[PDB]
Amino acid sequence: MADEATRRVVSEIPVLKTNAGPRDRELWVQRLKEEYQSLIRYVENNKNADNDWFRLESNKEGTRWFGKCWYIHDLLKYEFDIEFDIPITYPTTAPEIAVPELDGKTAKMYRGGKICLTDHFKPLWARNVPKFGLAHLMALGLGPWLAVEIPDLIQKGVIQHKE
Repeated sequence: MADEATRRVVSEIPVLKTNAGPRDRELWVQRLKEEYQSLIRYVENNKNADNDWFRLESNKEGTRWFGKCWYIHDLLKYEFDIEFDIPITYPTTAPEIAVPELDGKTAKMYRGGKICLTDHFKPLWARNVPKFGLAHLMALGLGPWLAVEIPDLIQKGVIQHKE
């Protein structure tokens, strides 16, 4: 079940190849090309599915990422700023996405607004290293987190839509 669910979600996202993190020079440059190629294909697929739900940019070195995600609930669109640093031991270690506006607003999060994913995500990433990159982190991590947490917080009146 888990294998098929993963394949269904990521099958048209380009797979990554290079085992390199931020300190790895020419190999990191190559890994970043794979990350941008995989991200842009994922964005294009999302537009085609009427689900263009995020934008990301990075600093020059590709070690700090930041952007926006959108979530629709009862037809209202919510926007959240997101950010993350790339761990030195990336891509073996997954980055920790922060949604700073929601810091302290849900239990499924650490101090600083770092999202807390279920335990299934970590071994899933681990089993796939170095094939998964940032597109997969969005598709398999942030995406499903929002689909649980955002509805909950709206229902509890913690998140209100600005008019």
